[PDB]
Formats: sequence, structure tokens, C-alpha cells
Amino acid sequence: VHLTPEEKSAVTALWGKVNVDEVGGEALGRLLVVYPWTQRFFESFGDLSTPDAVMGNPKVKAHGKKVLGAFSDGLAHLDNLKGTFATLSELHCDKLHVDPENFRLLGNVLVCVLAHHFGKEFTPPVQAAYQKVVAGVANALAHKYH
Amino acid sequence: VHLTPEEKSAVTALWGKVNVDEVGGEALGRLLVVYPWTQRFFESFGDLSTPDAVMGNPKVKAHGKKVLGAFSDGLAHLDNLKGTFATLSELHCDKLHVDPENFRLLGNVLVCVLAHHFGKEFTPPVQAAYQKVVAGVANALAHKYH
Amino acid sequence: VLSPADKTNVKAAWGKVGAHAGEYGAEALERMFLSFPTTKTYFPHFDLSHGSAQVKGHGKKVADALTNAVAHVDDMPNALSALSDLHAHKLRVDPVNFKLLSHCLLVTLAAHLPAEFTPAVHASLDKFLASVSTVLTSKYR
Amino acid sequence: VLSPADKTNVKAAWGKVGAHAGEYGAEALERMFLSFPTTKTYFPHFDLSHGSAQVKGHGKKVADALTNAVAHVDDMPNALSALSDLHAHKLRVDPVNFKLLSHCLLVTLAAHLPAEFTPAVHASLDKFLASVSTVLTSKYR
Ligand code: HEM
Ligand code: HEM
Ligand code: HEM
Ligand code: HEM
Repeated sequence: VHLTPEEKSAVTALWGKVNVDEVGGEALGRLLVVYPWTQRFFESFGDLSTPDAVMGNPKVKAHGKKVLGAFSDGLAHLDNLKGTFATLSELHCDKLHVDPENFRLLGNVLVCVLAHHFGKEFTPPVQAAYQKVVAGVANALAHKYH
Repeated sequence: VHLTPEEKSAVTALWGKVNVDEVGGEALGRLLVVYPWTQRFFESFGDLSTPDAVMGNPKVKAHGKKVLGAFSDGLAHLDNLKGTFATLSELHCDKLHVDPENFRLLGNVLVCVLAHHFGKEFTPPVQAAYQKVVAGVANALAHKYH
Repeated sequence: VLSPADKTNVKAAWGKVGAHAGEYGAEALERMFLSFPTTKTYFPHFDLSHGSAQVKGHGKKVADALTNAVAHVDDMPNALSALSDLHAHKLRVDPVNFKLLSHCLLVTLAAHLPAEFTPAVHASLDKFLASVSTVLTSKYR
Repeated sequence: VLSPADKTNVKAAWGKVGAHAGEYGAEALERMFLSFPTTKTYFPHFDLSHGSAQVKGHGKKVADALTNAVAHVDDMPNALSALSDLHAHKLRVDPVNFKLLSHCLLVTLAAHLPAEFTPAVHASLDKFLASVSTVLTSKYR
């Protein structure tokens, strides 16, 4: 992503108050709960029956960790997202075959959750910047199902 | 896009059977009839009131020529699609603000159309080669959005 | 689909919204013009700038509607026959744009309901706006 | 959203389909795994080579399902219940794949029914398949 620098800063500074141990679960959990067909990928995690099930799923928890952790890396290399989600894309497009649209989804639910934590602080202009970040990452794990 | 040589041939083979003066409009008209909200972009065309109205409008048939014509360049350039559609991508994204979804929709009605003319001859393998093409064209057109 | 449960939270959450409905319908509108400029193309006869009064006006209109739909959440097809015609036939809004607005409405709700935007409610709200969107574009059928 | 004119044309198209239906259904699967390889991913216990008697048997089943749907057009949610559970809950198909198969069915209805395949008709089947699809995914939204 482009991002102006006032954008460059808002994404960041905000991203700096994120308990990653925490958001990456919310996000990976909400997804499983909101867009249910996504579950087939994580049959292995176990009981995803209810939201509370999903939410209380430590596996769900530990994984969202992994995801956001990738986000921060990506978030760090806006300039060249492709380098970063290198192996990432291979995995999703290739070994797993996950429709890119989903990636798109994981992103929006990760905006939705930032809005939840930071309330007013998450501003329209702020959302705007993140929205840019999200598209980038998406496209970056995508352009491997070409 | 990639394509097999018995692929790259076959497309081109079938294409040569195309009555360019015609196919362009069957597609465009059908797009407008099947996905009515696309009419927004073509208000200046005259009367799109009905299918027959649409299917018969001369501004539609003429422009149907221009578009098919774009397809022919692409075929001659099954590599530098990006390169090939760069300028159109500009018109389309920056100025017309057409959603990229609409290109997939167009290439998919032209496939229907080819199927329409050629019957048994547009076997599944043939379709697939075309699917490849149409898709490459689509990404190509939507470039300026990435 | 609006499971019973679904209808509960829609009401519970919308009810929570109350009179802020204007604000939020404006916040939501605003969120959309910025994150997705492509949508701005349908409001040429408007000032889309921040302070903007024209948008506020329209935001209330949206909020109101969401409202009358939440009410007759049970029969939004009749509950929206007008707007439906207007969006489909008059405006010929691309159906894609609905998904972008719902998202920026979601993101407004969540912004203003921390104790209340649970992964269950997040879900129900998500389903109903889709419900809404379906109707609003059903005439494309 | 499935006007009579719509229910009338569907009818005819499928009317002129007859017994080739099974083979037509098989042809669409085959065009779909062909142009949309990924889809192959749901059919691992399947012989997905050119003459798969399996593929043959399915193409039948699917078509059979459409005939039914066509038959209960104004009651699909109900005529198609079972599958909705099969697809959403059991198979968990990404809703997307539905658009691919209809596109394939269309392309096969056209390739075979040239004379009937007319813009309006094409427009009416598209809307048809479009509902069949929506219903097969209701368990989601
Ligand atoms: C779009 C943002 C995403 C990011 C940043 C992301 C990141 C990751 C990471 C870092 C891993 C683990 C690699 C390893 O440790 O070896 C992973 C694995 C995986 N992801 Fe994603 N992912 C994303 C989206 C998705 C989506 C949308 C799905 C499906 C709905 C998905 C499903 C999977 C699955 C099944 C695995 C299993 C890998 C394993 O367990 O070793 N991911 N992803
Ligand atoms: C997807 C593949 C497409 C191709 C190859 C294509 C091709 C073209 C061409 C060649 C032109 C005009 C160039 C000229 O007159 O010099 C054009 C213009 C236009 N296209 Fe596309 N088109 C595509 C898709 C679409 C879609 C999906 C839409 C709308 C939903 C669309 C809407 C328009 C409009 C409104 C114009 C107006 C041109 C004018 O100012 O006269 N196009 N396109
Ligand atoms: C749930 C989503 C939506 C709701 C509830 C909604 C509702 C409404 C309402 C209540 C009005 C005003 C009706 C009147 O004045 O009688 C309206 C007008 C309008 N809507 Fe929407 N709408 C929605 C989605 C959209 C989307 C996604 C777009 C495209 C960005 C859009 C574009 C417009 C435009 C351009 C107007 C015209 C206002 C004017 O004439 O100045 N709508 N909508
Ligand atoms: C036109 C819409 C569709 C219809 C009418 C349809 C119909 C059916 C029917 C009737 C069955 C089970 C029949 C039986 O065994 O008695 C079935 C199973 C299945 N469907 Fe669909 N389907 C549709 C779309 C899809 C799509 C888009 C996919 C994903 C690629 C899909 C994937 C499957 C799979 C994997 C099975 C079961 C295979 C097995 O028995 O192991 N379906 N479908």
C-alpha cells in the first residue's frame, strides 16, 4: 500500500496499543463465527459449535496470535508486502486453496474488531488507512491463485 | 495468462470462427439485459427499456464491436495482458469507476455467447482455456485498482 | 435468515442505538465515502466534505429506514418496496456497494457499543443488513 | 424476483431439457472441475476423469434436484431444505462455488438449447439458478 504519511502514522500509532495476544483471537474467532463456511478449514481445532465455543477455543486463540503476528510484519513492510507474505500465499492459495474473498473477509473483521477496542479513536480517516492496509495484505496472499 | 499450446491454439482456433461485427453486441447487450445496473454506465445509449430494445440499439451494437476488438488484442498478447490493457484500465477504473466485479460478469456472458454460437464445438476444455483468458483480461482491466 | 435469536439482538442492539441513529447513519455514510471513494460517484449532487450538512440529512434518512426495517424485520420485502424500486430502477446502484455500506455500518455500531458488540450480535447484525441489502436489490430479479 | 414470466421461461428451458438432463448436469460438473479446478477440492472420494461414472451419477442427481426445484419454484426454500443442511452445515461449501456451477450450467443449457437460449430466457434462468443457490446457502446467512 501507498498510504499517505499521516496515514502511515495513524495505522501505526494505533497498532501500537494492540494486545496482540488478544485481538488476533477476537478476529480469528469472529470470522469463524460470522462466515461459518470458513470453519471447514479449522476442523482440527475441535468444537467451534457455538460462539462461546469458538471464543473459548484456545486453538482458535493461539492461531489468531499467529495471524496478527503476520499482520505486524506486513504492517511493518507496507512498501513491499509481497516479500513478506511470501510463503504465506503459497500456503493459502496452494496447499490449502482458500478463496481470496475470505482473505478479504478476515481483513474486514480485523477492522471491525479494531473499531471495537479503540471506539472513537478508531476514526473514519483511521479506518480508511487500515482499509488500505487490509486490501494490500489480501492481495498479497492472493496473487498466488494468480 | 499461462495457457497450453493445444490451449493457446484452440482459443485462437475458435476465435477465428467469430463474426466480430456481431458477437460484441450479443455480449454487451446481454450484459445490459442480464445485469441491469450496468445500464447506469450506458445511459447515453438510447433505449434500453427492453431486451429487444437493448439487443437492437445501434449504439450498443457498435460499441459491442469496440469491446470484442479489445479481446482480439489480448488474444494476440496472452502474456502482456497487463501491458495490453493498461490504458483501458485507466478509463475504466479512474474515470468510469466501474466495479471490477463487472468485468468478470462481462467475460462470462461472452463465454455463454461463444457457447451459444458454437454448440458441441465449445467443449469443456475449450471453455476452460477461454475461462483462463477472460480472467486474465479481467485482472488486467482491474490493475489500476491494485 | 433471521432466526428468532437473530431478531432479538437486532432489536436489543438497534434499540441500544436510540436517537443516536442519525449520528451513526451519518458516521456510516462518512466512513464509506472515505474507505471506498468509488461510492462517492452516486452522490454528485452533494457536498461530501466533513462538516457537511447534506450528508447528515441523508444519514438520518438511512438511520430512519434501518429503523422501520428493524421494526418489520419480519416483512422487510413490503417494508421497503419504495426504496427497492428507487435503488434498483432509479439509481441502478451496483449491488456491490451494499456490502461496503453494511460493513461501514457494522464498524459504526461496534464503534459505539463496546459492552454490547459480542461475536453473536456481530453476527446477527451482519445477517440482517444482508437481509436488508437483498430486498433493496431484489428488483434486479 | 421470480416473476411468472420468469417461472414460465425457466419451465420451457427445462421443458426442452427432458432426459438429457442427467447428461446435461454431468456436463456442467465436468465444465466446472475443468474451468474451476479448485472445486475439485470437495470431491476427493471421486473419479474426476473424463468419463467418471461417478461424475455421471452426480450430474444426474444435481439435475434431478433442479427439476424438482423447477417443479416447486414458488416453494424452493422448502423443496430444497435437505440440501441446504448438506451444503451449509455438512459440506460447508464456500458460497462462491455456487456462482461457478450456475455459470457452468448456463453455458451448457446455451450450448445445447441454442434456439431457447435468448437474452430474456438467459436472464430468467440466471435469476432462477440464483435462487436455488441462495436457498442452498440460507444456513449460512
Ligand atoms: C488474511 C489474513 C491471514 C493471515 C495474515 C494468515 C496468516 C497465517 C499464518 C501466519 C499461518 C501459519 C503458518 C505457520 O505457522 O507455518 C496460517 C495458517 C493457516 N491459515 Fe491463515 N492467514 C490469513 C487468512 C486465512 C484465511 C481467510 C483462512 C481460511 C478461512 C486461513 C486458514 C489457515 C489455515 C487452515 C492454516 C493452517 C496452517 C497450520 O495450521 O500450520 N488463513 N495463516
Ligand atoms: C470487461 C472487459 C471490458 C472490455 C474489454 C471493455 C472495452 C471497452 C472499450 C474498448 C471502450 C471504449 C474505448 C473507446 O471508445 O475508444 C469501453 C468503454 C466503456 N466501458 Fe468497457 N469494456 C469492458 C468492461 C466494461 C464493463 C463491465 C462496464 C460497465 C459495467 C463497462 C463500461 C464502459 C463504459 C460506460 C464505457 C464508455 C465509453 C465511452 O466513453 O464511450 N466496460 N470499454
Ligand atoms: C442498507 C443500505 C441502504 C439504505 C437503508 C438506503 C436507504 C436510502 C434512503 C432512505 C434514501 C432516501 C429516500 C428518499 O429520499 O425518499 C436513499 C437514497 C439514496 N441512496 Fe440509499 N440506501 C442504502 C444503500 C445505498 C447504497 C449502498 C448506495 C450507493 C452508494 C445508495 C445510494 C443512494 C443515493 C444516491 C440516494 C439518493 C439521494 C438523493 O436523491 O439525493 N444507497 N437511500
Ligand atoms: C446448482 C446447485 C447445486 C445443486 C442442485 C446440488 C445438488 C446436490 C445434491 C442433490 C447432492 C446429493 C445428492 C445425493 O447424494 O442424493 C449434492 C451433494 C454434493 N454437493 Fe451439491 N449441488 C449444488 C451445488 C454445489 C456446489 C457449487 C458444490 C461445490 C463444489 C457442491 C458440492 C457438493 C458435494 C461435494 C456433494 C456430495 C458428494 C458426495 O456425495 O460425497 N454442490 N449436491
